[PDB]
Amino acid sequence: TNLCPFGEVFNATRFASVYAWNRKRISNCVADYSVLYNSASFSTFKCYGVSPTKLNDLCFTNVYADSFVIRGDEVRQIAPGQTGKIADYNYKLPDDFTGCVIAWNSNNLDSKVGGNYNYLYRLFRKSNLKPFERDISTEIYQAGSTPCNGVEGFNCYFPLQSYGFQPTNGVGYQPYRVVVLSFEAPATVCG
Amino acid sequence: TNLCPFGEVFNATRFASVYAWNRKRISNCVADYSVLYNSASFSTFKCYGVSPTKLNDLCFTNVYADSFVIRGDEVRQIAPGQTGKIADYNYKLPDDFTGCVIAWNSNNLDSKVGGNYNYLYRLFRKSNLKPFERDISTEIYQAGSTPCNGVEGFNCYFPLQSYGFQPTNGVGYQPYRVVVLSFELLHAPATVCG
Amino acid sequence: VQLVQSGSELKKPGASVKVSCKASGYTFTTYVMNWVRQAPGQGLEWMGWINTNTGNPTYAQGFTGRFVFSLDTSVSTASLQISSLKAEDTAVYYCSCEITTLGGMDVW
Amino acid sequence: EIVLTQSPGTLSLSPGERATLSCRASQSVSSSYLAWYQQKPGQAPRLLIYGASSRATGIPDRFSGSGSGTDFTLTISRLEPEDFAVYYCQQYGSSPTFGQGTKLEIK
Ligand SMILES: *[C@@H]1O[C@H](CO)[C@@H](O)[C@H](O)[C@H]1NC(C)=O
Ligand SMILES: *[C@@H]1O[C@H](CO)[C@@H](O)[C@H](O)[C@H]1NC(C)=O
Repeated sequence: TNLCPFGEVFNATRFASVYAWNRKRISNCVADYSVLYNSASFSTFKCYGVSPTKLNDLCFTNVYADSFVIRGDEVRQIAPGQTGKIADYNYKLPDDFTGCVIAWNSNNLDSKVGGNYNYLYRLFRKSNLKPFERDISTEIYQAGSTPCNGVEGFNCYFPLQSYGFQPTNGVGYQPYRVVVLSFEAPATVCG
Repeated sequence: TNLCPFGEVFNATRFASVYAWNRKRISNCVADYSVLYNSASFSTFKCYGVSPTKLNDLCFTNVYADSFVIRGDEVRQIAPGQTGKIADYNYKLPDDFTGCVIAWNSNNLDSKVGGNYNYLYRLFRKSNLKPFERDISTEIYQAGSTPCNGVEGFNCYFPLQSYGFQPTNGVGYQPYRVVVLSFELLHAPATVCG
Repeated sequence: VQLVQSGSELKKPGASVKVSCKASGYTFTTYVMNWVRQAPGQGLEWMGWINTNTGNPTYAQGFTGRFVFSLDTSVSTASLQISSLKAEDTAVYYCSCEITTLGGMDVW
Repeated sequence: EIVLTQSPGTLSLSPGERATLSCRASQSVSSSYLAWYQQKPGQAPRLLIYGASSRATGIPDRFSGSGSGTDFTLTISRLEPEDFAVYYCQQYGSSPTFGQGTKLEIK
């Protein structure tokens, strides 16, 4: 009857880039969802397959909390049946997704004046990612018939770019902290 | 400082077919959105482009409450950038949608034992709908090079089919009442707040 | 990605010593460099980390007042300076990276 | 969406002089997706600048990019005869969009 450590995921001082996304495992604890929901500090809080106000009265065998930082225009891609560089090459939800996605503007925390190139995304891949796949590979991407062998140049590029987050960026171009709650034997996470 | 007639849309006794959806136009009233979402009576309450709890502290020039009936399987399609027979031929949300989709199961109200065929959807159409397009044309769909002239038969079919809602249908094959709240912008003056 | 440190150091008590930690392969100011200490017959012990952009160091309790993390972004080189060496500071010293809170301590 | 507005529509200068072509974006935009292209009469476009200020290979020093936010400028330090062509600018959100094009002719 211990509480769930959600405050350790959301209120974490620093997050991870979307291509190396984080996954916390939640078990053997109780969670008050509508308290996060009544928080009213988020810009997006959209679930699928269930209701946010009915959440408190449910259980699951396991709950997974996935967190990263993307860009305002790309939050729309963290949803079932979506396309784009983030949805295809970084983080994909299955069509039968039965969870919630949460986001808020984080320009205050995650953008440096000269430029905070700490956050990265995958830009060049040969095929989309499976649902909940994670690709950390930094192998040089081969766009030509001639192979690369870990040497950049023509037809051989680094598959990762950096987000350019400046405080003067456009709102769509600002950094947004995202959290995803997946819902899934006896149950250990209730309310 | 009059309260909005959201009760008149949500608590309406008979809803519409999905191909012929309604647009109650909301104007000049105060809306307590937080009264609606804490209702906990909805199996789907998924906004886009705005936060449900931050909604009380906001204003818009016009609020459009679109409401129709579909199955639970198709509730997923009342979203931006969806495909499927409802999303393509009946009710399409724009990829820049900025409102809320609300849904709840209606198998108690909207299903008769012998079968209730009152509700309908559009099964045949030559191209997808534009965002917020309503198509009420009952014109015989032409499938061949040979025209129809209002006579059913081969390659000439009625564009509309009927939902078969029975209380013993699967939960996905059950009726779900949808209310779609579309929010506009300012520039022009505002009339709906909280 | 590569991390190559400086050579062994013999010093008397009260002396000082500066270890270096060159890197190669990636963008040096993108990621964090942190230090770990392994005394003889003990386990690993986390010392702290320095932000490679802002320069802000963080010292875990016990490594404050005599230890200095520093950088030279002209040569992608992290450094560890210890003032007023004691006999008990005898240990192996590792520099290491942090992809993320996830990829924490991936390269040594 | 993003909409690009080049100015002026027709820029007239003699060989040698310095050319300042303008590209204007309808909203705030990342300097990391903005490219410049050159199109001589009857030829496929040529990539000149990418990102915002980076010369693509094969492009001489006389070309140089700049800008941020909503205004960006292509700059040809010293014009040459083969530089008299139409110049387009690109930006890109979910999908590419181009500008109307600036014609650069002899004065
Ligand atoms: C984060 O910290 C603030 C301030 O203490 C608190 O109000 C908020 O509830 C915290 N969030 C979570 C998820 O615990
Ligand atoms: C519908 O009627 C019930 C019963 O009076 C009421 O509690 C509920 O608030 C009404 N719904 C709306 C949207 O007014």
